[PDB]
This record gives sequence, C-alpha cells and structure tokens, in this order.
Amino acid sequence: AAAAAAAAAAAAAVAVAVAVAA
Amino acid sequence: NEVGYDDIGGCRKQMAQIREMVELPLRHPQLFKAIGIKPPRGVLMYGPPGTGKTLMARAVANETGAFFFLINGPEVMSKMAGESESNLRKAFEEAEKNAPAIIFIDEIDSIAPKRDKTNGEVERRVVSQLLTLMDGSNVVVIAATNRPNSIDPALRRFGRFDREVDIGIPDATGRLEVLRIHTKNMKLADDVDLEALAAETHGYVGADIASLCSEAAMQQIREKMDLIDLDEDEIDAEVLDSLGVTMDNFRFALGNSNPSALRETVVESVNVTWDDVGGLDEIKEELKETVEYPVLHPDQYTKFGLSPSKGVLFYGPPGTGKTLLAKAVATEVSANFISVKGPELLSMWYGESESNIRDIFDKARAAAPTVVFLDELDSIAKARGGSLGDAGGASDRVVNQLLTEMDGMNAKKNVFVIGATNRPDQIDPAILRPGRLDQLIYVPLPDENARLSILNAQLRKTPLEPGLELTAIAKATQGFSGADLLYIVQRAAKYAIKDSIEAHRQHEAEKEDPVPYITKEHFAEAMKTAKRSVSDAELRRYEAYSQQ
Amino acid sequence: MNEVGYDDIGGCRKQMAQIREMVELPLRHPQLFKAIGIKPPRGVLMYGPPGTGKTLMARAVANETGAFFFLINGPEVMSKMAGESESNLRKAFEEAEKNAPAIIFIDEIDSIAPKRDKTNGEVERRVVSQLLTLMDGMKARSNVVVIAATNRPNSIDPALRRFGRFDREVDIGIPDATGRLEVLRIHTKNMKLADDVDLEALAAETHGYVGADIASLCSEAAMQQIREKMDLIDLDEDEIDAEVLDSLGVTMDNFRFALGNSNPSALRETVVESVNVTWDDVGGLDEIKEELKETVEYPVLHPDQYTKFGLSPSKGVLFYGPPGTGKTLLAKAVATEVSANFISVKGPELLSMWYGESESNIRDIFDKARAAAPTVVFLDELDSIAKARGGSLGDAGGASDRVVNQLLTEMDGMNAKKNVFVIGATNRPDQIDPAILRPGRLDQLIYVPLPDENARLSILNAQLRKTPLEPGLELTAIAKATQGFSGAD
Amino acid sequence: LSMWYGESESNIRDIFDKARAAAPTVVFLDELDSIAKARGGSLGDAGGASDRVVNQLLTEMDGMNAKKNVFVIGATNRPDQIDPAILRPGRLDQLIYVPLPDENARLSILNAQLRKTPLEPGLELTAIAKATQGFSGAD
Amino acid sequence: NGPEVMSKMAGESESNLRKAFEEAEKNAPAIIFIDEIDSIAPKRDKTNGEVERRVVSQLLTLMDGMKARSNVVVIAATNRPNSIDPALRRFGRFDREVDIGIPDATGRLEVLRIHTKNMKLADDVDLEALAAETHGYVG
Ligand SMILES: [Mg+2]
Ligand SMILES: [Mg+2]
Ligand SMILES: [Mg+2]
Ligand SMILES: [Mg+2]
Repeated sequence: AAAAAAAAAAAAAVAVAVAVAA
Repeated sequence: NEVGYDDIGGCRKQMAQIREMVELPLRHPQLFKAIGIKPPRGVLMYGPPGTGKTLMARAVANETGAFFFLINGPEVMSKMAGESESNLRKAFEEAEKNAPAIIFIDEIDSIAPKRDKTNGEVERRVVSQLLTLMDGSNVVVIAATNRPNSIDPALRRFGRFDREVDIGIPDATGRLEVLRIHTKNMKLADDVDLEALAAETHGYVGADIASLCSEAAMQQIREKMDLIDLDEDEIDAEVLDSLGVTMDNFRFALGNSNPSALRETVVESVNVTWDDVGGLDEIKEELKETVEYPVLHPDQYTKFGLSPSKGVLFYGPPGTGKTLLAKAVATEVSANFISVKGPELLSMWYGESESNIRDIFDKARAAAPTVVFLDELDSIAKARGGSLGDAGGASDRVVNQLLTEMDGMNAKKNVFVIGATNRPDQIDPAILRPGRLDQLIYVPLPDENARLSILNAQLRKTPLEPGLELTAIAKATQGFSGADLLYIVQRAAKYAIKDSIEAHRQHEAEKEDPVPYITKEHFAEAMKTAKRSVSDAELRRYEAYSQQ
Repeated sequence: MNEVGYDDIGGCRKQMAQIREMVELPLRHPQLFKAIGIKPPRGVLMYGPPGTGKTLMARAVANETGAFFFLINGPEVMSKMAGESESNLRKAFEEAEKNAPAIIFIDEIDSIAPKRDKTNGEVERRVVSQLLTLMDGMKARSNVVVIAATNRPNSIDPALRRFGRFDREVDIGIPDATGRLEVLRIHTKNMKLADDVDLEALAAETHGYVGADIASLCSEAAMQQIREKMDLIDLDEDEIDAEVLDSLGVTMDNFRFALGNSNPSALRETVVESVNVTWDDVGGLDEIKEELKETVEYPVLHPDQYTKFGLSPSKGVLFYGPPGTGKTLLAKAVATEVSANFISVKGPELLSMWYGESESNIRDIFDKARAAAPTVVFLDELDSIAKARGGSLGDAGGASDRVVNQLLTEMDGMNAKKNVFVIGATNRPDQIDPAILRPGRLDQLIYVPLPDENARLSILNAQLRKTPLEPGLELTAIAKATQGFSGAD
Repeated sequence: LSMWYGESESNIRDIFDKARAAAPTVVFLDELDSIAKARGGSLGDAGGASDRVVNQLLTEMDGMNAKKNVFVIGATNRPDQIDPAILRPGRLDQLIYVPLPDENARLSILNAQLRKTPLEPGLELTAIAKATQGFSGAD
Repeated sequence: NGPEVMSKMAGESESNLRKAFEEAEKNAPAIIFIDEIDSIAPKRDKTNGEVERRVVSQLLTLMDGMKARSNVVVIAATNRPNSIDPALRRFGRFDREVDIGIPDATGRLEVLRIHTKNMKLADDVDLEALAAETHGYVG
C-alpha cells in the first residue's frame, strides 16, 4: 500500500531598511 | 418530488446549451451521424459556489432516463496500492458496458490538479489513468468545479473536456425567476411584490435567495410562537393554517442577510441617516444622483452611449465629514459596501499584499454592484516617486496592482471606488486622472447655515431646554469644524450629567428628574473651552490645492 | 444532575434561542414546519472569542436533546494511510445519517477546513472537498444537522459559508454586566457562601471578563478561603474535623482578593507590572485630577445618563508640558486607581523591522483594547510614533506615515467605538500631527503647568507621606524658596 | 509575482512559452515600472526577487531570433523607473512618445468619442475644441 | 518532551498526543508534564505550515472539549510565555501562570546551602557574604 507524506519547508519574507541622505 | 428542469432559474442560455449537448446526442445518435458529427467527450461546468451546478447535474439525471453513475472526486482514492486507478477504470467500464449512460464527476479539482508543482505520486497515477481512459461511445462526462483555474491544462483541450459553460451569477430577471421558483410551495398571504424584492436584492446568487426565503419564514414563525401563546405541550390546530409571510418578514430577513461572497467582509452595522449629515447638501445630492443612476435606469446611459464615471475622491481638512459621508453611504445607498483601512492589507511576505488587493477587487466585482470605500489613500497610494525609501519595492508594486485592478475595469459590474484623504498632496498624480477617480469632491469648512444645520443634526435626538437659540452658537463661530461642534455638545452633555449626578446624590442624602433637559447655562459654560481644530496654515494649503 | 443543562449557561440569550430553535423546533413540532413549504436551516456555525462558551453550548445540546449525537474532533479524523481520511469522514456521515435524525458536532473546524487555495498539502484539499460533497451534493442530507465551532471564522473555505452547508453564523461574543451577573449566579449556585457576599458589585467591577474568566475568579476566591483555614488544621490525612469541613464561608474579602490578582484572559499577554500609586501621591493639580476622573468614571458608572441625552462621551485626552510635571505619574495613578483596564504603551515600542508588522501590532493592541472594554490606553511619548506626515522620503519607505494613518483610522473609523480612552503624554506638542489633535480623537488638550507655591507645598507634603519627619519642620520655607522648580527637582 | 520560491520565474517562463507557441503574438506588458524596476536600487530588498525577475526577463527576451516573430508591447506612465538594461537598442529599441492632443487632435478625439451619441442636431464640437486647449483626452 | 511528538508522516503528531493522553487517563490520577511547550504551541496565525496548526488544534481539543478530563493535571515549562497560543492561556486549559523568577538575597543563600551540603568545606568559609556579593545569579 502507498502513503501520503506532508512537508512544509519555508517561504520568503521582506525587510525594511532606513537610509540617511546627506 | 425530484428537482425537475423547471426548478432551475436565472440561466437560460447555459441550460439550453446543456440540454442541447446532453439530450440530442443521446436521444438521437443516428441523426448526428447523418449530419456527420459526433458527440463531444465531456462538458465542464464552473462558477462561484452556490450557483446551480449540482442542481443542473441532478436535473440532467432526472430528465433523461439514461443510466447514471456518480463518482464524487475524493471517493476514487484507496489505501491499497493502485486500487484507485482500478476503481476509476471499473467505473468507466461499468458505465460503458451497461448502457449509453451519462457520468457526472463532481469536484474534479480534488482529483485533477496541475500535474506539475505537485508532491504525491498516486495523484499523478489517477490523473493519468482518467486522462487515458476518457481520451479513448454514446457516453459523456460532466465535470463541475468551483475553481476552474486549478485544473491540469492537459484536460482543457480538444478531445477531452472541450465545451465549457460559464454558470454565472443571475441578473434581476433571473433572480426574480429564482424567487418565484422557491416561493411556489409557500403561503404568501396576500401582500407581496417579488419584483421589488428582486430589484432590491443585489448581490445574491442562487442559494442566497433560498436563505432569504427561509429567514423570512423563520421571522414569521417567530411572530406566532408567543403572541398566540402556542402550547408547547401539544400542537395547536387552527393557528397552523393561519400562517402567512408578510412583506415585513422579507424586509427583516433582507436587512440581516448578506451575500455569501461578501460574508467574510461583513461590516458591523453603524446607524447613520442622510438627515444626520448636517450641511453639505449639494455634495450628498450629487453623490446620490451619481450612484443611483447606473443601478436604477442604465438605459438612459445606453441611449447616451457613454459610460458613467466609477470613482470619486473626498479631500479636505480633518474633522469635516468625509468618513461620515462614507458611513452614511454604507447605510443608505441600497448597494453592497466594502470598507478598507489604509494599512489593513499590507503583509510582510512577498506578493501577499497584491494577492489581497486582487482578492478584494475580485470580491467587489463578483457582488456587483458594489462600493469599495478606500479610506486614507495616503498609505496604499502615496507618491510613487516621492517614496524614495526602498522598502524592497513593495510600495511601488502595491500601487501598480491597484492601478491594474482599478484601470482594468470594464463597464459591467459597476464598481464605485471612493477615496478619502485629509492630505491631497501625497496622492500619486497617476491616480488623480480621469478613468480611475475622475471626480474630485472638496469638503470645505462649514459656513453659517451649514454650521447651523450641522448643530441641529448633531443634537436632534437630545432633549433640550425649549427656549434655546442655536443660531447664537453658530454666530461668533467662524473657523470651527463639525468635530468641534461635537466637542461643544459633548461638553454640554457632560455638564448636564454632572449636575444630574450631584442633584441625585443630594436627593438621596436628604431622602435617607432634576435636569430633564440641557440648560442654556450648560452651553454657556461649555463654550469657555472651545477652540478651532484646524489652524490657518492648513486652510492656506487646502486653498492652494483647490486653486491649483 | 451534574450534567450541564440549558439553565447552566447564561450571558447569551439570543444565540441560545436561535440554537434551541434550529435543534428542537424541527424535532418537536415538525408539522408546523411542514405547513409552510420551506424547510428549516440545517447547518450552523458558532464563532467567537476563545473562552466564551461554545463547547459548553455543544455539551448542553448533547445532554438536553433526545436525538442522536455524534462528535467529531478536528484533527481526529485524519490518518496516515492514503485513502483513510476521506473514508473516515464518509463513515462518520453514514453512521450519523443511518441511525436516526441526529446532530453532528465538528469541534475546531478551522483545523479541518483551510482556505483550499492558500494550502499546499494535497490530502488537506481532498478532505475539504470530501467534506463539501458529504455535507451538500446529490442526496445531500436526510435529517442530520451539523454544528461547527471555531475561534477564527475567516480561515474557512468560502464554499462552506454558503446556504445549504452553513446557513446561519451565530456569534458567541463577550457578555455584558447583566451577562456577568448571570454567569456569576450560575457558577456560585452550589458553592458555600457567606451572607456578606454581594454578587452585583462583583459583576459591575469585572470589566471585559468572558465566561471561563468568571469561573477562574470564583475558583481563586475559594482557593483563598481554603488557604485561610488550612493553616488552622493541616496534615491530618486520615480525617478532617467536621467543624472546619463545615462553615467555610468564602467571604466577600476573598472575592476582592481574587479579583485584585486576576485580569481578563484576553489581556493575559499585555499585563503591566503592578506599580502601586494612589491619588494622595499626586500633589497639586487637583482640577486636572477632577477632570480626568470625571471623564473616565462617568461613562463607566453612569451609562443611563448618557443614553437619556443620547450623546456619546468624549474619549480622548492629551497631556503636554515641561518634563517632570507629573504626566507619567498621573497615568500611573489612573492605572492603579481606576477600575477600567489599563494598556501601558511606550512610544517606539510598536515599531518593527519587517514590512507592515508595525500596523499589524497597532491593530492587535487596539483589538485587545476593544475586546476588554471599558479600557484605558496610555501612549507614552506620543511624539515617537505619531509625527507630522512630512512624507519621510529619506526614511524607511514612509513607514512612519503608514503608522500614523493606521492610528488615525483606528481611533476614528468604521468601528463601533464602544469605550476606548486614549491618553497622550508628549513634551513636544508641536511635532504631533494636526489630524490627531482634533476632537473625536483626542478631545481634551490639558496643559500641565509649572507648579505654584501652594502646588509645590502640596507636592512636598505628598512626597513625605511615608517618611518620619522632624516635629518642628516647616516645609513652607522650602516652598517659598523654590520659584521655578518642578516636581522632579 | 508570487510568494513562493522559484514559482515566480516559472510563471514568466510559461507565459513566454505560450507566446512562443502561438506565433505570431503580441505580449502586452502594462506598467513595466513594476517588473523592470531600477536594478538593485538599494541594498534593502525583499530578497533580490525583483532582480531575479529582471534576470529571468533578460535571459528570456534575448533568445528571440527571427523565427516565431514575437513582439512585446510596453506601456508605462513614468518612464524614469524603467531599467536601462532593457531599454537598450537591439533589446527594446523603439521609443514612441504620445503627447497630449492639440486642438485639432482634441476635436478628432471628441468626434470619435461621440460617434454613438444621439446628440442634438444643432450642436458643433469645434467651439469646445477651440476653447479646451490644455485638456487631455481623458479630460 | 516538546518536539518529541513531531513526525514526518502526515497526521501522526496528533496520533502521538492522543495516545499519550489516553495512556495518562487510562491508568490512574496522573500528571502530564510538557517541557518546552513553545515548540508545539505557536500563535496559529504567524505560522504557515499545516502540521503545526493541526497539532495545536489537537492539543486544544484534548485539554478542553467534550468529555474534557478526569483527575489528570497538565504542567508546562517555558522560557518565553508571550509566544504561546492565546486559546491555551485561559481557565480550564492553563488556569494560572506561575512566575519562577530570580531569587533575592535570601533565595541565593538558600540555594548556596542546598548546593554545598555534600562538599567538604573548610572552617573559614561563610556563605552570607557569598550570598550578598552574588547579585544576578539565577540559581
Ligand atoms: Mg455543487
Ligand atoms: Mg473621517
Ligand atoms: Mg470550548
Ligand atoms: Mg513621562
């Protein structure tokens, strides 16, 4: 007989940065 | 009795097409061969949930005496190795060997996913098994999926599931037909106009009409549960036959229920009326006229041959009634309404934001007509170039998604977008062009008559001393806003409540309605700490924006 | 007798009537439903806060109704073998339908029924499709009604939320003062009480408590009473004297003690460390104390008066002045004295590195505030998150602007706005955005001036309230000598 | 564009494969300021996902020989945010500028927009055109 | 133990939890100690995989549902409590949260006496000064 395996690996996130203008 | 073909409504062309496809190549096979064609292998049915697909399948099963064989999608699997493919093969073999039968496969998407981007192996085996068998007479298969884009494209091709039928949401006439169909076996008393009920029922599709009917009936049943003191010991006899659903029952049910598609975005009821929004008379009149014409009598527009604008932007200083007008529209427009707050949709993940924008605009188009109120557009539609900060490019991407789902709007579905910002300087110039938000309404600071109307609209439901001259309050008040007047009336109410509490405590102390209304002295004392909400620089900026 | 009945649940009567209707009326007077052709709803979805009483309602229905009852826990159905989960669902539905007219109950449906579009595991989508077909389809359902319970109804596939599958959505929400009174009477119907106990005051003083919270309160009171007499008799395992086993009598003082310890379970995560301060600790500024206490205590103690006039109360205040005048001290005094819940928030605490999580945090805090209302929200150094919307082009993609917009919509928007009191404290009131200082958001702008001579004297007396002093000491000289001083100096 | 890893480039890939299959075709890319975003504008990013999309587009557009004769139409409101790597001639050469209509062009636009309009017979649009001068077609 | 229940196989973590609770209830009035619960009880909204959501739902159903419990007590240990599902932080599931915090001077002295009961000390060692000079020691 066969069987079903579950898998959830990862995703992609977004960061936010701060800049300085001279 | 079994659902006959008459039991379906709101779909004439689609039902006729299904009848042509299913009956003629099965009731007359010889004539098709004489003409020189052959029946198609299968037929796909798609559309939003609760539209009539399963209804159509049972109606086809009943009307035609041909043998039937139901295989629900997830009922083909098995724990034993490879017995699922054998089950499906035996299903088709029995369907062919028995008679020129008809097969209906429900929820195929559960057992027909895109073969790529998958992980299991039995799923691929069953997909290929069904693909090759049904790729190989006088029998047709009917597939019915709620989401059509999650199908293996190999099945969407000539020779296998080639004829599609877009089972869509009904129109007004179709919805009236459905209403008549459901109300046939019911006691409607003698006072009912289903035409008006269908003209007012906007987004409902199929089953939702049944929900409406059931709820109205329930309300009627509630009316006769205690008003007659119905005996719970044993059934009453004469009252049962005296049951008739009135118009108030249907109106009550309509006021509660909402379309299934918008069930997620249901907004808690906030009572506002058009007389509650003091002042701004021409703005309310223009908004009502522009929003009511496409839904009440579009034929005038068709004769004119020009489509109406479907957008509007409120801008002005804070505390003037932009959100108030939007809320009043949500309450008394006779159309659907989706409220969104500026940074409500944004998400950390990549793309999810635009997924949310597309989902909301899809919901808006589905339950047509609809009015999506985008409050504080300075968060989702700020200056594209102005946003020098590179938060990974998400802001530009959301702005572009909004433009593609707002500019890619056909004349059909009548989706009206209302924007409302207190800073008109921050909105991208691409947005403020005709085709998306052409009309630009400006809500200025109230004038003397406007201010008097605002005041009368605010304390209308407030007992006050009879000899009170609101005109005095309006006079000597020039730069105030509606919020400031609210603050004044709230201060007067607080002073009145304080006097009430003091008097009640004194009365109780002596013992062991002093103030039925607000006195003029309360208003005199409330005005000592009243200040203008907006300074002069803001007025200068708004005047400059108006003149520009 | 111990089995929960319908009389054993209170605080929600409308929903109780609705569920009794759907479960009993088609099985007690079917002829009435045969009269009008239309059939009754045969699917209901209960949703609401976590400890509101949904499973209690399911248990009550199971105990009261004489019909067959079948129970399905959420993850319980799934199994390892490939084609067994759907087989389990089919077997369950067949068992329910075959035996008798019955009520199925699916506990925690959010685990079984994901969005079917955002999920990626195949077996989940096949179990969802199997549920969709079993609940509605060809030969849909004979005489079987389905009840489901969830805490987040928005995580359900829309196909389940359509008529025929889940017709009506009942919301088992937070009770009201009368609801809390009824719950208290329900949970204290068998315990042993002293005569002094007054449940009405307890129901009035409990704010935002939902269901199980009341049970926790009574349990804690009992525990204190047990810890008042266990010191008398201890480690007598073989037997306990009947004089102490009887005449326990949980006093009202025990209930006060248990109420002081606990807090609404919703605000479990955001509890503030107890910094006890009293009104006598705040010297001077008597008129500001009076305005604040009147503005907070009137809507929560005198709701009838406001309804009589039919005008909403003011729900905002902004303190501004030189540092050390007593703003944070006033906030601490409000937190310790006022009965309403307290949410202490720092200035930049709510910011986050990711995209959109700042406004998500703001929405969560305001959601908790609106859940356990009446509530007080203290924004310390309001100038940190609410700055003028200058664009922030040289910033983190204008994240400050989106934060300010989220705050603006949250304090005044498409919300019911029952009872949330925002208190602001800034020493730079020029940097605050003009779109927050208008009435309806922060209605009262209170200036906390530099203390006068009698205010400095009051402060000095207030700060020496727990210190031994010299008998002849005259603080009047110290007050006379400090002219421009503040409380901190 | 999609959240998962790899799937995004696969979606651009299958659309261009479909375009190659049904040759000749016209792939209309509206709002390139979302796809062709300024390469590596700042270090702060989602995860070079815009850069991966741009590289997928560059490798999939440079493989256009004479055969299959496809033609990509771009259309943007803000041309400043288009990547120079994709606007280079030999990759994407032609640059048409569509200015605002003039008085005669505005009159032609109005006459084309009022074709299916039962207007009053005693009406002429020349006055409106002569008066409306800085008015765009949308106006 | 915390991550002792997780399995690659689909639908097996909940089977392990069900077997555990069934064994605990079948025998006697028992105690279940779940160490490091933060790894099998997240917020159910920040997570994305399905198996964690499903195991959390199984745990919630087990701790409080129809036929809830019968003389069995669940104890939990955690280093950060704020990262736990709110549905578990309520009466019936986790009635009270005990705060085992840093000891004061007397606590440090008690710990020192406890840990130095088996050693052979010299006569010149006093522990009061040691308990005083140690300030932030967690025991
Ligand atoms: Mg169906
Ligand atoms: Mg507003
Ligand atoms: Mg429960
Ligand atoms: Mg401070």
